[PDB]
Amino acid sequence: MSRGALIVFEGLDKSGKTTQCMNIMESIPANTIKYLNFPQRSTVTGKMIDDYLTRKKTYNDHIVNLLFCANRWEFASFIQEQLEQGITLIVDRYAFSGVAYAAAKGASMTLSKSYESGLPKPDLVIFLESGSKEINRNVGEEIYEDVTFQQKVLQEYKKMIEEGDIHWQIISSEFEEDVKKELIKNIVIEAIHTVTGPVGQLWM
Amino acid sequence: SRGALIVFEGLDKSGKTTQCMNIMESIPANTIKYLNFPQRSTVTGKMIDDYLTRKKTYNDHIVNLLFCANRWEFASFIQEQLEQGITLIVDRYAFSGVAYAAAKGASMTLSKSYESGLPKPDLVIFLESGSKEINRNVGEEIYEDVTFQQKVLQEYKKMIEEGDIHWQIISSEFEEDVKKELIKNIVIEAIHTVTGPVGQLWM
Ligand SMILES: Cc1cn([C@H]2C[C@H](O)[C@@H](COP(=O)(O)OP(=O)(O)O)O2)c(=O)[nH]c1=O
Ligand SMILES: Cc1cn([C@H]2C[C@H](O)[C@@H](COP(=O)(O)OP(=O)(O)O)O2)c(=O)[nH]c1=O
Ligand SMILES: [Mg+2]
Repeated sequence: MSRGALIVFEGLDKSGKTTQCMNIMESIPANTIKYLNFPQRSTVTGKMIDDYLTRKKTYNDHIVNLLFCANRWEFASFIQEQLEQGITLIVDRYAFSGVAYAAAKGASMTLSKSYESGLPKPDLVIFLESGSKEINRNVGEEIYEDVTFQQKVLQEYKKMIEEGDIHWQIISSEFEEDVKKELIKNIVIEAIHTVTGPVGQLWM
Repeated sequence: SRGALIVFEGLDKSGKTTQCMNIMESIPANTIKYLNFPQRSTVTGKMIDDYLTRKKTYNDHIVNLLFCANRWEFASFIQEQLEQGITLIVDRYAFSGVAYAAAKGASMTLSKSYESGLPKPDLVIFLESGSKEINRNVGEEIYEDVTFQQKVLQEYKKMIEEGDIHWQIISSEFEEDVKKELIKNIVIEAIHTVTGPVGQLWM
């Protein structure tokens, strides 16, 4: 009824989403909103994923895919609990990143979704488009920062946004940083003030 | 001589845990450790327990994945113990994962690709189940269903066939003392013939 809102930020690498989360966190009542990032590096799967992303260890595509997904499931209760307590979660990447990136590497879009099926359903999923100055920002320091791979990931994101069962909001890359900041700031506080009812389930 | 990775498999109520403890008592507690899957001390381990005892539900795909990730959380632990000379007695492993996922309808090939890369066991002891064991599956936990167990056994056999890993089936016709002694022996024998590096399962 007056639960917190579950707001997710999605986007390619270098889309500036991490920066947009900081902004929102700073422009909202401290003791009523938390930040949550995936992969969540404070767990064992989280550290294995950190080892894979930082080149210091390899795993088959399938295994990383499930590690990322299990990583999220470890927090399915944490998320649901916070929301029921009135705490709003600003989530950096969620099941959508998982599906987009897995499918970009070759996995089935639909099989991937069933692995995220049941996770707390976001109320809003803000996608930060990245222009060609941001797309070519991927020098390649982490394992997923190539150029045609980022374009294949972009395609998967599009398929999902075009399904329509999830309330997405795309913020054009063409806004000025100060405008982007105010745009997001207003839609987010709006979601916090009006969010009601129980926490739904994703893709079920 | 590194540690031997010895895995125990079998249907529900087959006496796995019992035999695994029998080994833990008859062998020098120092060079041997017990590892139980699902390892219920982790966050995924507890979600698995809640699923098994019907406290929570998840799609089949999610349960398959939790079990799998649950083993991967310990993939490094395992490999580090083997090389430090410690032998691992493991209650259920990758084989349980594929056998139970497939009985539910998953592709065995796909299931195996998720276990692909874990430390390869040096010996897998399969505890065959008799009528008494089979009948002990009365629905207490979510998979203890006689007819479901039968299809899990089909998956187990399918894997036994592939001449990949080293399997040993222990007859359900042996009595407790001879059974305990037999396993104690193939296990002791296994610990002392281990050579080469730790392999990779279905790589
Ligand atoms: C959450 C998630 C992230 N990823 C990738 C996105 C990034 O390439 C990498 C790190 O994500 P993240 O921690 O958000 O860092 P960044 O600022 O680069 O986005 O993990 C997946 O492949 N699958 C997933 O499920
Ligand atoms: C390891 C594993 C176990 N299981 C099931 C086997 C059992 O039905 C259940 C509990 O196993 P376990 O904790 O070993 O107890 P027991 O073998 O006596 O039943 O977990 C899977 O379905 N997949 C797996 O990957
Ligand atoms: Mg059981």
